[PDB]
Amino acid sequence: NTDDNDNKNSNDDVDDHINASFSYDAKTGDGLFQINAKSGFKVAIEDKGT
Amino acid sequence: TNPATGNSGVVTGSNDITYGQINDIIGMFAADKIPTTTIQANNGQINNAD
Repeated sequence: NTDDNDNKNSNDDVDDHINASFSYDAKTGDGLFQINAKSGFKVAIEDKGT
Repeated sequence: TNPATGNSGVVTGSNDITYGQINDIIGMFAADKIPTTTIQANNGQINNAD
């Protein structure tokens, strides 16, 4: 929890504003994330070299 | 919250305070939020729960 927006207010944060999750099982050996963003929000990703 | 340690209750230096934090203070008293007691930075810290 910190301001992604950088207001120094660690209360205005991605984790404040959106929702995420993960799951994995070994007896299947398989994983999954599920994500949604609060109150009509979208999420986005930007990769370099990964 | 010092986010590098997530320490809820780490002092914010005078020079660096953003105006966005103040907007919370503005809203906080605008919603009549007053510290029920005086609270002070114990060697620069108050407990995370505090």
